[PDB]
Amino acid sequence: GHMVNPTVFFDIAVDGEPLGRVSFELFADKVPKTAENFRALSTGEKGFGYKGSCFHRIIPGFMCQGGDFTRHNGTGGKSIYGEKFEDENFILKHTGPGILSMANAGPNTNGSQFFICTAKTEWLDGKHVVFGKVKEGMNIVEAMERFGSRNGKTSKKITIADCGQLE
Ligand SMILES: CC(C)[C@H](NC(=O)OC(C)(C)C)C(=O)N[C@H]1Cc2cccc(c2)OCCCCOC(=O)[C@@H]2CCCN(N2)C1=O
Repeated sequence: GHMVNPTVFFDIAVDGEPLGRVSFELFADKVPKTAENFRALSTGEKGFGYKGSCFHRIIPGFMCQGGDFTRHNGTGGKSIYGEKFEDENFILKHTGPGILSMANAGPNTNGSQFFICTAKTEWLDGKHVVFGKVKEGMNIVEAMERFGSRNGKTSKKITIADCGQLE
């Protein structure tokens, strides 16, 4: 039947203590290649992905950034496509808190790093591929956000203790 946009979850921990679950709708109907990358990295089904990785940069009033599961500091990560991959489209815009979007290092350099907006970030439109949104647990993102700082360093260790697909 109809392709249903996937739902994936992160179970977040703070210095190893459970915080809560954030779930995301992935817009596979608009950005299928970008949605599939994040989906597969969330289930771990290729043998690598987000489980155990950290949020390395959190700026209150802006965004939480994660997905560097290879170097844990924003210099690493990889997609499921054996190389960085193209900006699929910029159809979806950075409209407010909860938007899930790809981090990158230039045109057509998407890997595994992503960010969750905690504010409207419209100046990123046409530069970062929006591919999902928080579905449930925006309150957990708001709780994470409090452990960031102006320069992005986190004051507690924010990890994805578990992750996977709900639907
Ligand atoms: C994904 C890694 C590989 C990549 N590395 C990188 O490009 O490395 C160099 C510079 C080539 C060596 C990176 O992290 N890309 C950054 C670029 C950026 C964009 C917009 C503003 C930026 C930086 O900085 C200003 C504000 C700092 C806080 O906002 C942030 O950190 C942003 C928040 C959105 C996601 N976001 N990070 C990125 O897509």
